[PDB]
Amino acid sequence: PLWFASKQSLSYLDGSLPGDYGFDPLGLSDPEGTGGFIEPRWLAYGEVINGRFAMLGAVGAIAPEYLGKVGLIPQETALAWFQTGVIPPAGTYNYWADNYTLFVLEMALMGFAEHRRFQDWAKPGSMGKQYFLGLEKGFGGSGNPAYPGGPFFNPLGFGKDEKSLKELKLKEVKNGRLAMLAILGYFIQGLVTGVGPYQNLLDHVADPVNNNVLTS
Amino acid sequence: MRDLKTYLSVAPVASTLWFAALAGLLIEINRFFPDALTF
Amino acid sequence: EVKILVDRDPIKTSFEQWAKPGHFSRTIAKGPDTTTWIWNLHADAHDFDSHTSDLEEISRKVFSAHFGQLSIIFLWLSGMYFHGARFSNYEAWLNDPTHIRPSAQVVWPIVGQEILNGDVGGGFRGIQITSGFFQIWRASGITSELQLYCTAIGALVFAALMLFAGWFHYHKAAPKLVWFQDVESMLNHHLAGLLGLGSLSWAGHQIHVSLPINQFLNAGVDPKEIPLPHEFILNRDLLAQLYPSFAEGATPFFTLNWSKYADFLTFRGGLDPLTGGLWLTDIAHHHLAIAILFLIAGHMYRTNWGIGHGIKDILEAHKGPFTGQGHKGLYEILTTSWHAQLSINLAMLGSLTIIVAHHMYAMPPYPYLATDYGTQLSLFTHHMWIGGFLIVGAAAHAAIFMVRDYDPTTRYNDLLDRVLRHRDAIISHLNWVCIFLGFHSFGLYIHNDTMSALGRPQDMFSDTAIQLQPVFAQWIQNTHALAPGTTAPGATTSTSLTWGGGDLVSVGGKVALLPIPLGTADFLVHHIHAFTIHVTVLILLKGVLFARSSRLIPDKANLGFRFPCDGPGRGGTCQVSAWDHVFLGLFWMYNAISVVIFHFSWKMQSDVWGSINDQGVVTHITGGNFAQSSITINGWLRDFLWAQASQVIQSYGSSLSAYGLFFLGAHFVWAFSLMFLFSGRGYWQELIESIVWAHNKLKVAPATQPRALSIVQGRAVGVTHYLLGGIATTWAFFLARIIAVG
Amino acid sequence: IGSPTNLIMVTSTSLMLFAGRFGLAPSANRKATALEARDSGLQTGDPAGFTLADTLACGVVGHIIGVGVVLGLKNIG
Amino acid sequence: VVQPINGDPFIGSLETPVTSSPLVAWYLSNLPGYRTAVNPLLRGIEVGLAHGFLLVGPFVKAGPLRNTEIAGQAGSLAAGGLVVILSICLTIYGISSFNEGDPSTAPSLTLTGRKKQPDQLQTADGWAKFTGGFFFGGISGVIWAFFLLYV
Ligand code: CLA
Ligand code: CLA
Ligand code: CLA
Ligand code: CLA
Ligand code: CLA
Ligand SMILES: CC1=C(/C=C/C(C)=C/C=C/C(C)=C/C=C/C=C(C)/C=C/C=C(C)/C=C/C2=C(C)CCCC2(C)C)C(C)(C)CCC1
Ligand SMILES: CC1=C(/C=C/C(C)=C/C=C/C(C)=C/C=C/C=C(C)/C=C/C=C(C)/C=C/C2=C(C)CCCC2(C)C)C(C)(C)CCC1
Ligand SMILES: CC1=C(C/C=C(\C)CCC[C@H](C)CCC[C@H](C)CCCC(C)C)C(=O)c2ccccc2C1=O
Ligand code: SF4
Repeated sequence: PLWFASKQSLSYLDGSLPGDYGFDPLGLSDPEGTGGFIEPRWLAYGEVINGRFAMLGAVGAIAPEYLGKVGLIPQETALAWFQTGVIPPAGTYNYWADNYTLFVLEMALMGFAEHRRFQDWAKPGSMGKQYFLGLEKGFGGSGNPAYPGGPFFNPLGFGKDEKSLKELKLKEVKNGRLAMLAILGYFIQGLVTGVGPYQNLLDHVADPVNNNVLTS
Repeated sequence: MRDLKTYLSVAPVASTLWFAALAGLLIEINRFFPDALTF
Repeated sequence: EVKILVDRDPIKTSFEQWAKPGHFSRTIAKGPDTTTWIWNLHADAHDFDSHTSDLEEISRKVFSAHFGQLSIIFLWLSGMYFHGARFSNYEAWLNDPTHIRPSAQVVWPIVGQEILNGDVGGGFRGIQITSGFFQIWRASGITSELQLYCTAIGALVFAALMLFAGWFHYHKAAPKLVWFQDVESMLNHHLAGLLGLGSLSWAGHQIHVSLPINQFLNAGVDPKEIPLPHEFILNRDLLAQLYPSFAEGATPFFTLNWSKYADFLTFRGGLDPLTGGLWLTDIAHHHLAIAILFLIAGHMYRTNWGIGHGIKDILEAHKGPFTGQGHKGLYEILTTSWHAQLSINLAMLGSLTIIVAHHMYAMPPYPYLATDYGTQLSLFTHHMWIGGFLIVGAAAHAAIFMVRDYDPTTRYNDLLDRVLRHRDAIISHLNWVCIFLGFHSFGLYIHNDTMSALGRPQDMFSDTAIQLQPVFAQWIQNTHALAPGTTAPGATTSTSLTWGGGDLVSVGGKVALLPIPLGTADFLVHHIHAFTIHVTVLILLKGVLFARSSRLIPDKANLGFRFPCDGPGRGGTCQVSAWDHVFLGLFWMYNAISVVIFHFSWKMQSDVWGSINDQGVVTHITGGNFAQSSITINGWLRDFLWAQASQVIQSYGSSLSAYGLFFLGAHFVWAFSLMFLFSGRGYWQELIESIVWAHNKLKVAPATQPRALSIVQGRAVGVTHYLLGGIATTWAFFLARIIAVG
Repeated sequence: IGSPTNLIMVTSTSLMLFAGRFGLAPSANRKATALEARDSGLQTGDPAGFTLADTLACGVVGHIIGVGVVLGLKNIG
Repeated sequence: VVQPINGDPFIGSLETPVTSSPLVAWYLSNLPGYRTAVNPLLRGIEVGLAHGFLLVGPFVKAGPLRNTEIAGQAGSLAAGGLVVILSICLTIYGISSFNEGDPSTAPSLTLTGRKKQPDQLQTADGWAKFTGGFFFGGISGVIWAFFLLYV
């Protein structure tokens, strides 16, 4: 199946790509004259990495909003995405640390993980080489930078054979794409309605005629 | 690094550093001992 | 198939070539035998043509060099915002702009130089600035040094980003040639992208920050008590109380009830009478409409789809009986010659800057700008010079295109060929009209001076004698004044108070703008402008049309663009090169712009600027003396130069004394330039021989053998010091005068 | 609906989309000179050579005509 | 439209709607100076008539007496004075240019290339008679304007 494909995008998207619908109306992954970050191997990785974070975000940016309205987490910890301290002028909350001190711990912890991850893309055999609390036994990657697996990233043994992994990669990709559109949805709905995403889902059921994108 | 040290020695670069150092020296002598007309 | 095409790691990043002066040039790279090497190294540094003949590799150099320039500008803006934040009286100036003098530079106490820290008000001591940054920051709603500090950090970041991109797009990902040649994509992305999304996004700031904050400033509330800009975004009711159109939000926009926004989007015209600048509601409505025009204009040319033109089609379709094939072949020329592109862009960018000079004085776009006579005289003069320099640059690269890129066998064009086929008819016609202009403009002054000297003021070209009234300009003035009620019904008042009619606007007892009268004197000085501009075009256009050949030098194009001459034969051939025409055109550009800015300074001080009374008795700075004085050369000598030079020559002992020193210094540099322009390198090389002998006698001769400057360098050095000394003299003369009396 | 301007906008939008779906205005597979057929390359689920960019083109121009007419009528009567 | 002059693309000129158009070529071939086979004396009389008549205007109306009652007489004398000096320029131009035996230095060919007799205006006597007509014509043309304007 081809989603608005062209007879020049089909020249390089050979189907051997998890989620290869042939969609490329601007010829971005064209292997002719690549360089920088506009590169075929790198763009697939960026699609996956952005897809994985969006899946965590699309759920997490609406989980306290959903769990709170029911009454499952305390009403003083259940928040909309844009009012947790991420955007102080829109909303703050007194965590165990300052809103800026937390970000230092974030970039410190996210640094180690995202730095080591980049070395398996650059030097695949690395990360398992230099000592690291013995944890380097499960940091050798797999020859695939985007699918390292091992005891840390595939501890249960999914993608057991060929027909299972490509069916798993194909579903893993399409979910991130919708979650990315969901992340995109939460953003514009926030600035135009001023209310949370799950509430926007509510008022479109309580009154679909008068609660719409055209009313705002 | 040795290429950089060669460039840092090129006429214009060595001149600004030399004259910058000179200007700082003359300015500070004039801040410490201003308005000297005799000597 | 317009696509991103880039080569990976073309040039290795290494200090190896930093250690090798002149590496870019095969001749220069071998090292100096003589001092002439030192100068050619610099003269050829940016002549990317002479480094490499590959058009792709030339384009990559100009691309990253552009990033270099953008880096420099951002760093320049970083310092401007940083000094406003750290060394200024901007916060004090917001409370009293009619009295406090903008200052954003403070000199350290050394060798007595503290005297340049002047008593400018606001409990501050510093140099009075005329760049106008304060009027900008106010119109942007900037209210504290904290906001300037953050703008300075952002400018510094953008400076690093631009520098990184330059190294990135030359050493890591360098675009291929065909990427640069996609002129359709570029035009679309600049119209819609740069011009369109720039004017739209700036309109957003004007709406949500600049309009509301200036309403509090103009109402009188203290800037420390004005709500921070983000509060007009977090809380719409703050906006709605100033403009009730925001109450309905973005709904009236989509329902085509645009007339609901008529309280913050207007078409008033004239000047905000309590601030002296254009209405900030007219300005915001300007950027709104302007942004729409560019977003749609960026859809004109064809790219990766069907709609749009190929620019080649539009060119190849325009041609007449007098022209033949017309614009065919121009698309190959303007996609293969960087100098042809640079000639047009310099021509238009220069012309546009001169317009910015006029429009910004007659329609002051910043609050409290019109009454800062020092800032406004500086802005008009600054942009005249910038404009005139860029224009003269157009002729050089037009001339450079004819020597290096013009090729009738590969890239023919019948329009260019048709002009080359009658260049003698063009240049002789421009020669005659210049002679006509000169006699019937400057000669009238000489008539007046001679008549006035003989005791015969009835025979002068004067408003009180033989009158030369500029009927056509007078007519246009009276037309625009009647436009708001008639031909422009939506307009409340005229676009400018200059438009001969209306009334007057004052700020703090100082006149901002009134109707500018145009009489006999304005007739004379306007025909001086037409004369001087014509001679500038005569020299420059002649230089490009005979850049390849002439009856005197049939193979001139083989001698290059920049060469001293072809020897004393043929009666003498000094300065036949197109480069020498640019050398001569700079002097005439200097001449023309000098009397333009003199025309501006005298008119404004005489008929516009001044102080208004309690009852409306205006006292102009020089009291209307322009009409009877500016019609003789003696009037400019006596009533303009001799009288207005008072301030600069008595500036010693006061904070304006640095203008005193620059006045004398620029006179010196100007006189020093004449040594180069009047002499010749043969004299100097022989002189140096005797000097070299003396060094040899003491075993102190350099192995880099001293040479006189080349013939061309002598000329370049001459015109450079001539322009620097000349212009700097007027700079020191203008600023001392206008800061002391404005 | 809520307004008669709704009638003017959908008219110009539908009429302009009409002028490009089959003909009487330049499409993405039909450039003009003073209409020469061509091919674009962006396939569609619309079998008339009517492309995705073409719906945006007429959709934008249909609004430019309409808004100019709507505000022209609104500023008169 | 724009052709090479007389079909020769290597002569230093062009043939344009200004140089050679049916109306241009007619009016220029009808001026007294391009009447190549007519008497040069009668050419100069028409030339002097037209110019001396024209010269009365600027002298009278702009001279140092333009706003007085002595205006018409002075600028007319100044107009005739300008004719006197111009007649000396025309005379010395001929004494220097043409000798008492030289043939006409005028073109002996036509636009189509046939041989005609050159304009004897370009000779010593042909010039002497032309400038003699200008002087007589210029003086009477000054008087004729002086006659119509202030009599
Ligand atoms: C006018 C200046 C200019 C131009 C014409 C280009 C042109 C190009 N760059 Mg480049 N670049 C620039 C400035 C410029 N750059 C600057 C300032 C930087 C420093 C940050 C870089 C860093 C850079 C890198 C690291 C890379 C390029 C690449 C490219 C190529 C493909 C770009 C593309 O569409 O990717 C798609 C573009 C994106 C995915 C970016 C979309 C989102 C970003 C953030 C754009 C937002 C910018 C926006 C105008 C700012 C608004 C701010 C406002 C809202 C407050 C192309 C030749 C790429 C390349 O080599 O291709 C072969 C590449 O890898 N550039
Ligand atoms: C166009 C930009 C510009 C200009 C013309 C100035 C000009 C000035 N600034 Mg300013 N400034 C700017 C940008 C600018 N600034 C920016 C962007 C910042 C923010 C980072 C500042 C922050 C700043 C501060 C904090 C201060 C000034 C001060 C001053 C004044 C004295 C400076 C002095 O003597 O330095 C001393 C001279 C030197 C340091 C030069 C040393 C000579 C070396 C040898 C040259 C090195 C050359 C080398 C080869 C190239 C190095 C490049 C490298 C940067 C990568 C002077 C009027 C001072 C002032 O106003 O005091 C009242 C002051 O205290 N500025
Ligand atoms: C440290 C980083 C670095 C290094 C090692 C190199 C190394 C090299 N580059 Mg590269 N480059 C870099 C950063 C770097 N580049 C950046 C940031 C850019 C963007 C502008 C470029 C753009 C670039 C281009 C466009 C070209 C190179 C070229 C070169 C080669 C020789 C250049 C040379 O002689 O430089 C020594 C040059 C200088 C020290 C000049 C100083 C540069 C700045 C911008 C001057 C600004 C001064 C400013 C005007 C103030 C002065 C005025 C006032 C004092 C009066 C060499 C392989 C050239 C090459 O390979 O061609 C054969 C070439 O054409 N590079
Ligand atoms: C965007 C504008 C632009 C650009 C990109 C260029 C680019 C170029 N020009 Mg051009 N030009 C321009 C504007 C521009 N010009 C204008 C406005 C004029 C009119 C003045 C000219 C006149 C001109 C001539 C006459 C010539 C060029 C040449 C060149 C080429 C070589 C430049 C070089 O290596 O110089 C290296 C740069 C220098 C050696 C700098 C010299 C120092 C300057 C002259 C003094 C500056 C004084 C300063 C403002 C005050 C500080 C004083 C203080 C230090 C005390 C290059 C393609 C040359 C060529 O042959 O092209 C192939 C050439 O002969 N141009
Ligand atoms: C004040 C000094 C001065 C003067 C008067 C001139 C005059 C002239 N320059 Mg010149 N020039 C100068 C400085 C000067 N230049 C300098 C310093 C440079 C170096 C950059 C140049 C470089 C330069 C170039 C490169 C060009 C000129 C051109 C011209 C001519 C312009 C056409 C014109 O107005 O003719 C009319 C003449 C005048 C207005 C001069 C005054 C005439 C008086 C007032 C009338 C006298 C009436 C009568 C004769 C009385 C005398 C009687 C007596 C015999 C008894 C003109 C002859 C251009 C040219 O030839 O174009 C045709 C041209 O291309 N000049
Ligand atoms: C001053 C300065 C600075 C700053 C700047 C800034 C601050 C900026 C900002 C900017 C911004 C912040 C911007 C924004 C932008 C935006 C935009 C541009 C948007 C657009 C939009 C659109 C285009 C729309 C669309 C649409 C339509 C049309 C319809 C409906 C739908 C929608 C809405 C989607 C710096 C530091 C650099 C430097 C120095 C100086
Ligand atoms: C396919 C199909 C169909 C159809 C569909 C429809 C009917 C639709 C339509 C379509 C559409 C519905 C489209 C439209 C579009 C639109 C657009 C695309 C728009 C745009 C706009 C804009 C862009 C605007 C902007 C602007 C301007 C221009 C001016 C100024 C102002 C503003 C900003 C507003 C049917 C069902 C039959 C069947 C099946 C198939
Ligand atoms: C005066 C001048 C001379 C001589 C002036 C030249 C030689 C300039 C000398 C420039 C510098 C001062 C030479 C020394 C440069 C060294 C870098 C100085 C090193 C010493 C330290 C202080 C840096 C000629 O070359 C001539 C050229 C053709 C037309 C007329 C002119 C012109 O009139
Ligand atoms: S004087 Fe100088 S420029 Fe003039 S010809 Fe002789 S050498 Fe060449």
